[PDB]
Amino acid sequence: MHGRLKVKTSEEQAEAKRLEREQKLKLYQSATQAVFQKRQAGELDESVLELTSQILGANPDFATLWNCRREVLQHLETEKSPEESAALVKAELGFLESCLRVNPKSYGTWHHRCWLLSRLPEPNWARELELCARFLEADERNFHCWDYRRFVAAQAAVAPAEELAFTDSLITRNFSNYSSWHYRSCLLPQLHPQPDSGPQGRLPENVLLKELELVQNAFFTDPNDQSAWFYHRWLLGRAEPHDVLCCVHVSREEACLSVCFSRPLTVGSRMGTLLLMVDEAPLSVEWRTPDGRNRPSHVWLCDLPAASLNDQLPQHTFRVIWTGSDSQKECVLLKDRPECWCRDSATDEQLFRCELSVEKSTVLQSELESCKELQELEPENKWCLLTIILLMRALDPLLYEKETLQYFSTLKAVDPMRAAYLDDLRSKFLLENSVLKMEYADVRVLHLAHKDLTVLCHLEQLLLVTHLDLSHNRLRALPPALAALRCLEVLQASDNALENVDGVANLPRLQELLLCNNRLQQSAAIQPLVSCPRLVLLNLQGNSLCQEEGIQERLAEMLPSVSSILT
Amino acid sequence: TQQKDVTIKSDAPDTLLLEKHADYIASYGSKKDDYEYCMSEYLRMSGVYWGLTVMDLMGQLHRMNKEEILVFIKSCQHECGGVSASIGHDPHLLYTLSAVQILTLYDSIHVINVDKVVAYVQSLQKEDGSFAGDIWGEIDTRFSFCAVATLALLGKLDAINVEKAIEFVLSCMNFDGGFGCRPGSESHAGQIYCCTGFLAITSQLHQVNSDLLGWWLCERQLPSGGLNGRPEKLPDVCYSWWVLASLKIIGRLHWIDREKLRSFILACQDEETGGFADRPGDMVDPFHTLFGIAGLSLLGEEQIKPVSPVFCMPEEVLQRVNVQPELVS
Ligand SMILES: [Zn+2]
Repeated sequence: MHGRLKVKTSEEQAEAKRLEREQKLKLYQSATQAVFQKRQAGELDESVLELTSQILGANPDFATLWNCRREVLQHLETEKSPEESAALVKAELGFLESCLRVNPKSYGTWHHRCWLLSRLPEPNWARELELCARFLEADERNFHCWDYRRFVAAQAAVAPAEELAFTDSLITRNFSNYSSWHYRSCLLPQLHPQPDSGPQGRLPENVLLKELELVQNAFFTDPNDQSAWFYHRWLLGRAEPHDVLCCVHVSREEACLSVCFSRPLTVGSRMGTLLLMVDEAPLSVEWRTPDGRNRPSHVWLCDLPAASLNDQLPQHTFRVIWTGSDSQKECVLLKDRPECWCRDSATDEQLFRCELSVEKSTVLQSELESCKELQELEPENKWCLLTIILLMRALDPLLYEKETLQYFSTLKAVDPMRAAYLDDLRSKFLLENSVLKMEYADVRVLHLAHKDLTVLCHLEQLLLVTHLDLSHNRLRALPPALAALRCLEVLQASDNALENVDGVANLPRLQELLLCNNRLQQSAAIQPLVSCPRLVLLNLQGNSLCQEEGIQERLAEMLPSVSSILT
Repeated sequence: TQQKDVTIKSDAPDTLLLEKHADYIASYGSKKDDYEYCMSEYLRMSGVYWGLTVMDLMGQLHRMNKEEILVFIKSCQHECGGVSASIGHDPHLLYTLSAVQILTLYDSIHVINVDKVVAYVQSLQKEDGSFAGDIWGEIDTRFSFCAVATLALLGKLDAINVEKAIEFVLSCMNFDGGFGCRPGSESHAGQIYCCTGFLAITSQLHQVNSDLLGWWLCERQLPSGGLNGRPEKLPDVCYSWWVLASLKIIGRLHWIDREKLRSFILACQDEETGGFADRPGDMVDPFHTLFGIAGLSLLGEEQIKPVSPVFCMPEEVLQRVNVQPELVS
């Protein structure tokens, strides 16, 4: 299976068959047979141990033989003196470690060793912690011994700051190692962190500064090492609220309240539903997804009765409570307003960029100054170049937007196998910038023309957008997540590579759909627009579905309600 | 090759050698009367699943001996309902799922007692939602997967506590977006396959951070074009399958260089003999032959039948039984 060089066993080794050591396989099979016969006869004695130790000593993954040793050993505990059983156990431990040397990643062998140790009144844990240290110096990437360490630590109690203790004493003349950063990524959050609400970092700023500087000395001392960089990416990024309804919106005309959550959720499932309080008095409503299917969704809505919007008071007030977390969205809809809402900015409500204190800005910005310097030593180091990008982002998306773009182009030339990931990641960040540009200017128009977008992201943050320019990019589909765009009236998506337009379905206010110069092949890809209640201007010019029939009449029957269909 | 970091591709096989692979598997059990055939008897039921599945992906299932396989399988069910790798060995969920996958291929499920299989699967579920591999207790998310896969193919996903099951798998999600075998274990490709497969079967893919996990998975591509199973390991055809399947499942298959990975996998073929090995120039076996074939199929190779990234079985087999989990997009 692994690592077996194809050398001398091929039809060209001028040593034909001679495929023996079946002397070993006969021995093997007889021994096997003989164990199986003992066991059904109920002979649970040291004879089974001897014969299985022969077979497991050469193949420690014959799991059924571990079951057999367990049945014997269990049996013997109630027949052997305490000191006879203590020698059997010692002998078992050494026999296990020998079997681990045959295969250091044998699942049945390790579990056999957990079974035995968890049933000792008083184990020697130093024996066990030393075996881990041994199998890790022979292979530092053996994660089985890191799990076995967590087993020792939980069995012996070992409290969680003493275990981080351990990892510290490993940041120095130790090494790198996905397995120790992984462990701290579990230990810290257990040991310190208190996600209170407002400010949104991964680690108590207090520890997140220093755990940055930590992994700094690690990626500076060996840039060409990756665990440090991977762990550092996590450190930069966001804790997730969850206690986030992030938008609520009402339209008088649609008589509909729409909500967008931070993550796709099912309303009315295990731990949450939405309650509605309208004029500070309760309203029983049926929540749904735009498509009426009720799958997990960022965007949910409900119908409102005329009494929630009528002119019986000059105002209505609509408080939405999601009961999973107990986070709250009230919007207030005034006498003659067509709409009202309450939304989370990208800007203030830390939608995707961590807000920085002076102290934090100074360390990230100093590690800005550092990754460049390094870049001049190691210009093809792809990890440094991504982390420069990621470091601009935490830091100030807006201003280093030009640099960001040049860094992406360099990293793409340096790491061409991820070119598709990097375009998608650059698209995401440009759409984030645009949301800041839209919100900064307080409008509802999003302009993402000529940005070389290859994918759309964050669409649930666009619930109030009324005009979207996506023209001149490299999009291949308008995805179903576009269903969050509940106010969208005008979508300019001409001059892209679109071949699928399914997420335009169920858009309630979309009047104008410009799809000029795209890759809509067979009409038919137009079928979903049937569900667009307001569409009035469909421009399909420049697609090859236009050379179809007399096309301007199939589409009329497909889309009888669409007043102007340009092919 | 082999370096710490990767392999070098030595101008060798750049063509798909389908006839050779099919002769390899067909005559695999007939090479002799010794070898690892004896010493791999502890996984036999899985080895039969690998050889059947690859043969069928390749349109050549009829070259294999259905009847005897059917006799073999029935003889490995134990009275508790779980099946063993082979005759006289102990039942285990691993070999339970293999047996069920083979009988799905042959539309011959009721060769074995199906309510029994169910109750075997139900008995392994723990309080917290996890699944042990067998009565001796090892907990692994790979068995969460095997449990929900096995029941999906039987139409009885309802028989276990699906909510708690889901909750245990999600409690094994790590800081890199991947999953380990139990809470706090490290991410690696086999483990991410089991979990994303699980979350696919149970309709929970919206819980996965596709962008973060998909990034981690696309970073498994080495300059040779092979994938490894985690940072700093050599490329391998089996980790490459696990990573590719996980990427398709989470909607991120375009994040990999498809042509380089194609090349790498093609380089793992043994021109003489047929079969694929873990890496170029190594010894071939059926497990790597299945994943070399399934990966190529997932990369677009039209000669090969389309394979599911959840089940590792011909998609037309699963369509037929109506079992097609919805993937991300
Ligand atoms: Zn492999």
